Amino acid sequence: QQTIQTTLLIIGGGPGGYVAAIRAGQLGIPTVLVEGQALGGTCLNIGCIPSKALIHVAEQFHQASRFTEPSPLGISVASPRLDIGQSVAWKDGIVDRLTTGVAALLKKHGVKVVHGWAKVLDGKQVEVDGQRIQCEHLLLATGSSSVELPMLPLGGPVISSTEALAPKALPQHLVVVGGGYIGLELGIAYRKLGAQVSVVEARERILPTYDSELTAPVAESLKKLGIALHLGHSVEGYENGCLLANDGKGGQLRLEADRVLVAVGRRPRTKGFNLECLDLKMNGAAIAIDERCQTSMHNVWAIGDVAGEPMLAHRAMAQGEMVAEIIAGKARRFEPAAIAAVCFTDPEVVVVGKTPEQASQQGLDCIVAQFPFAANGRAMSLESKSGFVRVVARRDNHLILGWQAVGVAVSELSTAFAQSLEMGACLEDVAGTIHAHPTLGEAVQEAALRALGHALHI
Amino acid sequence: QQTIQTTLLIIGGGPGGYVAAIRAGQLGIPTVLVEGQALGGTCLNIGCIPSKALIHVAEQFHQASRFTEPSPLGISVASPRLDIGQSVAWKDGIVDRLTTGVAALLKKHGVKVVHGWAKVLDGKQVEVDGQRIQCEHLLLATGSSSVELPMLPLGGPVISSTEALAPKALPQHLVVVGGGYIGLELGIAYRKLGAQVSVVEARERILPTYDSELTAPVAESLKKLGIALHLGHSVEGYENGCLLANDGKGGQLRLEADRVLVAVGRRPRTKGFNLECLDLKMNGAAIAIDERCQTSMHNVWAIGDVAGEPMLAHRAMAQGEMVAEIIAGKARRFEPAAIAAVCFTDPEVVVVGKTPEQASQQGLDCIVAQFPFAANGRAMSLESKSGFVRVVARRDNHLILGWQAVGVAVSELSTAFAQSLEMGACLEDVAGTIHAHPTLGEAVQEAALRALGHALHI
Ligand SMILES: Cc1cc2nc3c(=O)[nH]c(=O)nc-3n(C[C@@H](O)[C@H](O)[C@H](O)COP(=O)(O)OP(=O)(O)OC[C@H]3O[C@@H](n4cnc5c(N)ncnc54)[C@H](O)[C@@H]3O)c2cc1C
Ligand SMILES: Cc1cc2nc3c(=O)[nH]c(=O)nc-3n(C[C@@H](O)[C@H](O)[C@H](O)COP(=O)(O)OP(=O)(O)OC[C@H]3O[C@@H](n4cnc5c(N)ncnc54)[C@H](O)[C@@H]3O)c2cc1C
Ligand SMILES: NC(=O)c1ccc[n+]([C@@H]2O[C@H](COP(=O)([O-])OP(=O)(O)OC[C@H]3O[C@@H](n4cnc5c(N)ncnc54)[C@H](O)[C@@H]3O)[C@@H](O)[C@H]2O)c1
Ligand SMILES: NC(=O)c1ccc[n+]([C@@H]2O[C@H](COP(=O)([O-])OP(=O)(O)OC[C@H]3O[C@@H](n4cnc5c(N)ncnc54)[C@H](O)[C@@H]3O)[C@@H](O)[C@H]2O)c1
Repeated sequence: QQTIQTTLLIIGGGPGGYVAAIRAGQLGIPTVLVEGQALGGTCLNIGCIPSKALIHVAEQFHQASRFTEPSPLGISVASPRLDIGQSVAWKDGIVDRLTTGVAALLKKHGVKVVHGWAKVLDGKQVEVDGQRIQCEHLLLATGSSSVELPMLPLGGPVISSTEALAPKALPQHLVVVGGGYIGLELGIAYRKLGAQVSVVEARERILPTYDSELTAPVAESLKKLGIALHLGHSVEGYENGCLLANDGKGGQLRLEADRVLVAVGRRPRTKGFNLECLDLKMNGAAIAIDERCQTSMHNVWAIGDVAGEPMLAHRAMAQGEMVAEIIAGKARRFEPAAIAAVCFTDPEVVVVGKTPEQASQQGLDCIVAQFPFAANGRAMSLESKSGFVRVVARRDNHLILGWQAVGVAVSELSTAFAQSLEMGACLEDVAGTIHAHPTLGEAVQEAALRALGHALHI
Repeated sequence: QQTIQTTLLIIGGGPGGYVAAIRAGQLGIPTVLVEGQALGGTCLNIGCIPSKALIHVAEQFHQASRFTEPSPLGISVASPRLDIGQSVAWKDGIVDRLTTGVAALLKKHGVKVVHGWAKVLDGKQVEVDGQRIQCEHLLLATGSSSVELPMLPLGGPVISSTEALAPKALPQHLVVVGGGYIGLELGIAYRKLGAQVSVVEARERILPTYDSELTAPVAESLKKLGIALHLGHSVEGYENGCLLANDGKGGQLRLEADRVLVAVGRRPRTKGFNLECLDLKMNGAAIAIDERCQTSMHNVWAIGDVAGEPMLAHRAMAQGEMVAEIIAGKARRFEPAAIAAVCFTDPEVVVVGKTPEQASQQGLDCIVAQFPFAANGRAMSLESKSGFVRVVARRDNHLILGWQAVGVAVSELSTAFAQSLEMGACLEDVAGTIHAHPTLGEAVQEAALRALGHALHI
């Protein structure tokens, strides 16, 4: 079998990879992508789309479940049933349509996609199931993997995200080790589907990265939903039919769980393929990269999760397309104004830009203003799930530094938050924009009116 | 009873009125508001909040109704029941909380609110149930009323928006004369609640203000939903238990309906109170106003629906606050970049800024690009209801002139569309902003990438 020889070789075919490919095919750089498993990556096959699609079928099961009890809406139904086989078959069709479509556009722009795992040989060649492949620029987009707990190997009963996104039956009591977006999005969805759920988390609170003002609405819904919340506890074992966790000094807890879901973090995928043969500078578990996504070895490039830093899909998609353009001549440098973060928890949290905390750390004097959804008509049409919108701005020129929001159907305000920040808006431009009634985004205009000293509905 | 004497007198206590009040109380102008009926106006009591809240309970009844038939989601329920008394009681609580809150803020900023109808005496005094009231600036915010059909007086069986927002029972077959947002939002909601529905409309198509590219998704859902659509027909009568409509030359149609809902338009409220005693220039059925919302009689001001022009709440709210600031000294002029329009139809249409049509009329050369939701992951998690996002930009400097979108849960993209337009964004700034995955607003970044020549998922 003979040498394939290209200009751009990309290791990995998830978000970062297939968009570095598609734009390099588009820009006309000879490109080849290696992909061990299936295209789209973690996002399309066992992340992004299958989680948000399970969350949706969990929401529709929950909403027809509440109508067995009296509601102020006057709707009543008997016998809500969920046999998750079909929920999963549904989920799988969607993943299918989307991987298919990524092949189509990779064919369309003509990049050669070779399957099998790639063992690196040097910063120029690679061996994929026998055939060597050489290139001028190597782009690594190997991704990330889930951290395993030493006394709690995955296997059967201990599943990770990947298997939680794939039941053939649902648990009687599921325990969730880790109270970050993966644990919470999955825990809430397991509870609405009908399983009992407890979240065990080793810090003060759920979503410990985020302040308590913001995170507090989510906590209250888990507590409303019947999801126990053993904070301050760390997990030490699972004595066959029972889980044991301890709180630091001396606390107990024997939770009889028959499914545990470790969702304790994500590590850069740097091992198992010969990355170690190369002189690459590191940043903990991840490859160090400069603002041009290049490693310490010249024509080697890293993007997405392997570069650690914020581990999200749109970050990878946006580093891929930028690398592609730099190799093709265009002068670029990844300095976004912010990378929007969204958690599809009930309620949803959205953080885009600086939090108050962060603004203080960097030594800024801030106007921080908030407008709640209980004073919002749209929110009330929607049975609310109260939270608020918060704005953070420079007290001297009102240049907005960040945006955070908590509430029902808030995820789509992120588009607005990100673009206002990409443009360099001040509170004034946001406040002085007519926002349409009745929408949840009226709260964004009012949270900016309040910072300025003149809100109308609070 | 004695002369109340103020600086600013406001006739009408709906959106335009109570925000002209609240900001004039805030700015400290002696202010009094007259209000015949109840605060908040048409929006809060018989428009905005009660329609969107009935649409929501119709959505929850429909979604638990579909689960009697097989779904790919695997959820099943028996016996969906809706006795609308409770849906309406629910609706009424929300309207209640919101009117209450408007009183609170009007008390808080100390404006005197006097009830009863006001008969104008001159452009300075008014008589409200006996007591005269004088002032320096008169602001009229009398609103709008629904056009009645001459051979079809309202009464019983012929209801208008106001009574459709208030059943004690639902119709067996409801016919809807008018296929604009009121008729369609209400028709779809009557159908999901379980009533049979036909829309009769005198033009080529549903939402005749809007182009067929955009409006076509809605049409297809009405047709999917079982809502008959007699376009080209005009209504001539209702022979007690049957409706008759004709199509222009000679066509028939005898629809046996036992409820008809005329939703044939909205007229400025200029009559019934002595507005006619004043020298005001007109613009058809509405008061003519300049960019400072002032009438042809100096310290007389008009806002909202009485000024006709686009008949929407956020327009009124934003004219109110601007008048208040002009009277208090600040130099202003209402020239928004656009007034966002939203229809809570299934699917939702959102138009913000220039349509292609409009851009051609004004003689502009345009890039018009579109990105659909079938190529969008978020849309698929959501069972889609496919439509697209469209962008319109100047072919010479890519300055964005407008934004339109059709689809499920699209209403919240309006915040983004409006602010990007208020800032003067070009396609580039939108496209070069990291949008979060998986959201419906990824379609907004891609529709801008496509206009530029380089989209990634289409
Ligand atoms: C449950 C879950 C939910 C998530 N939800 C969200 C979300 O909603 N939004 C968000 O932004 N982020 C979310 N993420 C983020 C996460 O999906 C990443 O952001 C995204 O997958 C990163 O893409 P990447 O470029 O690093 O590659 P990955 O998708 O990790 O894929 C890299 C690919 O490289 C392949 N590979 C690696 N080495 C080789 C080799 N040497 N040879 C051949 N093939 C190889 C792998 O098989 C893999 O498919 C989620 C993650 C999880 C697990
Ligand atoms: C069913 C329906 C749905 C709607 N939905 C939307 C929507 O979702 N979004 C949107 O933007 N628009 C919507 N509208 C728009 C519409 O509500 C107007 O935009 C809004 O109500 C306009 O406010 P306004 O200032 O003109 O006053 P109005 O709300 O019309 O109220 C004016 C007030 O003046 C009072 N009044 C008049 N004359 C006197 C007098 N001489 N003395 C004392 N009192 C008097 C009246 O009693 C009235 O309450 C909807 C309308 C309807 C009917
Ligand atoms: N790991 C990284 O370097 C990194 C970087 C950026 C973003 N992230 C995000 O993290 C995701 C993977 O995990 P996550 O969503 O849970 O986030 P995470 O890594 O922030 O959270 C893991 C949670 O588990 C908790 N925990 C640890 N050990 C525990 C134990 N033994 N018992 C109980 N609780 C324990 C931790 O305090 C933490 O709250 C990735 O998809 C990515 O989006 C990770
Ligand atoms: N009337 C105005 O000057 C004006 C201005 C701006 C916006 N609007 C909006 O219109 C709303 C009120 O009505 P709408 O939503 O139906 O909008 P609309 O006034 O645009 O639509 C009324 C519809 O009924 C149709 N029609 C007229 N007579 C008919 C008949 N006899 N038989 C069958 N069809 C007939 C018309 O073609 C039209 O499509 C207001 O709340 C406002 O938001 C009105």
